[PDB]
Amino acid sequence: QSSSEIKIVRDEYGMPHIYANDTWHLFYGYGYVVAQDRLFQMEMARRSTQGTVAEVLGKDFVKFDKDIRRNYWPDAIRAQIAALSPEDMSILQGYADGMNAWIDKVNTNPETLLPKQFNTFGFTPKRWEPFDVAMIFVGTMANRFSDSTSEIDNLALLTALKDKYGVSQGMAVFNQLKWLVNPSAPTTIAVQESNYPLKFNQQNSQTA
Amino acid sequence: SNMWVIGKSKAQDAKAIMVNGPQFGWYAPAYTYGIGLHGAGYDVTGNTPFAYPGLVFGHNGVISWGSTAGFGDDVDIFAERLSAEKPGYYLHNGKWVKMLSREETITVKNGQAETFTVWRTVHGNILQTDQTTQTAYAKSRAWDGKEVASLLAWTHQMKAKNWQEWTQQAAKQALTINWYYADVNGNIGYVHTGAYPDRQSGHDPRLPVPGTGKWDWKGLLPFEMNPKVYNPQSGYIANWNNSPQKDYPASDLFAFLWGGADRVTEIDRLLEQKPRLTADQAWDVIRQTSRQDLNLRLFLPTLQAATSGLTQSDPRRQLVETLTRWDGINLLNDDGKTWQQPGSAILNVWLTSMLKRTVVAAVPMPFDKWYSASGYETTQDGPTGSLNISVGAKILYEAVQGDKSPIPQAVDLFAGKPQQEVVLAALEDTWETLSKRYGNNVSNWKTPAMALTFRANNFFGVPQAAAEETRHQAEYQNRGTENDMIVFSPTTSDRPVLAWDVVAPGQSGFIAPDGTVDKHYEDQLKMYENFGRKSLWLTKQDVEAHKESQEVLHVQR
Ligand SMILES: [Ca+2]
Repeated sequence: QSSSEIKIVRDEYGMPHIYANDTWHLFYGYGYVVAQDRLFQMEMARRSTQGTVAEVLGKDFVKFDKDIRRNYWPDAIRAQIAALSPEDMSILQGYADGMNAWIDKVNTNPETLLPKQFNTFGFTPKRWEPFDVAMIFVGTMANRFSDSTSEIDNLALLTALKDKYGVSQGMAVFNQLKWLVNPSAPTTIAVQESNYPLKFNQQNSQTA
Repeated sequence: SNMWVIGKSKAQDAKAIMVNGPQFGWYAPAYTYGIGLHGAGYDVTGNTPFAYPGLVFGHNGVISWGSTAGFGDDVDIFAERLSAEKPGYYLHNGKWVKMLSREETITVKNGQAETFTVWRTVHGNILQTDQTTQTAYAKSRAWDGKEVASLLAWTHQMKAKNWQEWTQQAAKQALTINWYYADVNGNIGYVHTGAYPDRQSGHDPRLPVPGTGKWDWKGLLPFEMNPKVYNPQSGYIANWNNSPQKDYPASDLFAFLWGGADRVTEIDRLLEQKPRLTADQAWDVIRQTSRQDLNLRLFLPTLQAATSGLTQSDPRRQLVETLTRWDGINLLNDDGKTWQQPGSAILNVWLTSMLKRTVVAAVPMPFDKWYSASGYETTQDGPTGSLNISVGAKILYEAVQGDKSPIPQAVDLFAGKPQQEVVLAALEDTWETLSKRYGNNVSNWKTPAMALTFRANNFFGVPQAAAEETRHQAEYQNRGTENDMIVFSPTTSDRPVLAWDVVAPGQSGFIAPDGTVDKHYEDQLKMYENFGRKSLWLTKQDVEAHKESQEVLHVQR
């Protein structure tokens, strides 16, 4: 078959199936169908993950935008993209290029193809690059489900417990409320299989 | 998020069954995106959040995969030493080092732009600074530098045809995520994936570390350390964001614990009830776990012991009697608004009073609020995510287990009083509160049920649809935003793999300029509510046999 051909078949629920003969073409078809089905959602996800919501929605999203930008280093993401092999880059580039093909169609015939939400919210969609695709993932998976810490608040709680109970008892009550590990926790892997072999400090010895 | 993987020794009429319920909250249009990819070494079907290139939920005709968030501790805070003499510098390994900085301007629709600076050290971006102590706090993530690699790992894993190929890609996924595997031969497996720091000796991972150099991470722990199991002797792998493995530590979030009280036990009770499970029985675990009150099993024995000498007319005993007769499964009455049994409201009020009397009273303000939640917290749109046992309830459960708990009770949360007295006092509060709202005949108490909302604002609170696109479901269900099931080597079919999912409200979010919604805008919303599911196709013949439309593009890079 030709390397230029991409076949898209939707099932009875509208789910798309992409058929292509190289990486760029495969991800191009994916991007294209995403832009048909979910353009507004994806544009607003882009803005959420890069902190550019206030540009279109106003003052209520300023603090949000600042908080998003303060939580990442975009030039570092771009350096990771620059280091990709051609095959890996093709995934991201194809995806972006396929969304852009559809976006360009939208912006050429907006009277029939522009999602209504763009008219409602008063703006039009712009093209995508590989960095945007990467940031959908970073902002919605890494930052949502892998960027969790409360250590500054934990230290304030520990300080308050030591003020109320004394140094030793305050540390022991922190261990009662926020235990390091609890051996009666139900574990996905049974103890007969394995246990984690590392033991951790549980008395804030970093500042002892 | 939950997952159960049933292997060869536990499956009935199949070699393996995978049932995943990732819990992201509920949104319109759908949080996940259905997609099949065929060519360039791929042959996959499933659905994935925000249409990432890699499918988080799916299969390739040989293996299937899924995820639940791992919540391991992969983030530590370094307290940087600043100096008023050298603004913008920090002390690291005996030298004053310049921080990296960038300026950002927020453009604002119908407002004035705002410019600010983001600062970064060797240990990450600066979150906050205390000029009084001349300290800046930097957030260090073990996966820093591996974001793109993690996206690609999630894509390349889709081509794996065995455990070794799949784990080679699991080892490249740096975020803290539980990954799961099943295959046509009935093998099952689990990896708590991610990068985790190799910390210096003495480093308590719950609290900040100095950033002057001595406490810097040594590097990352090897993949050999990641918790994993392949073909466990139990014959199954179950998770509901519980601990991966004995002695493995949780996230340092103060409201997050892995203890004796864990909602995953509700899955284990259902998987162990019968020797083997068919695909239909594995799917039905969704419905039951969805409707299960999570506190009843935890506290019913304490409530029964406390009330065992009371007279038949004592309301504190009658409230417990009502709980005793119940399995904790909530069902809507015919109004579509109230639950058939009042037990969750009884537990909510009781637990709220118990926590006020115990854990809350032991913790100095304003930290005490952190322990007062009962786990029944919601909104008028219903819960924004899963329901869980609250942190205060998990700490109370350890106290009510007495010397059965492995946690030292450094402060007696009952303050010297017999536990029975406190339990009974909270039951008197419960009777007063509920009888004042519903009257004295418990049999007629019609307590409010929780509902479920597909919100038009995404999880960030940012509109991703107009407000009127919000969709409502009467029954709150503590289940996946999507659910997918993969069945391997069924004896009821000659196919090696069968699979189903549900992506509500539908595949499409498109509305034309004139307001006409797409044909696939809402066609999975009833299926979602009724615990239904649609077939996922993989092969060209199945796709073609179920084709609604097609397009052929001709494109040159
Ligand atoms: Ca930590």
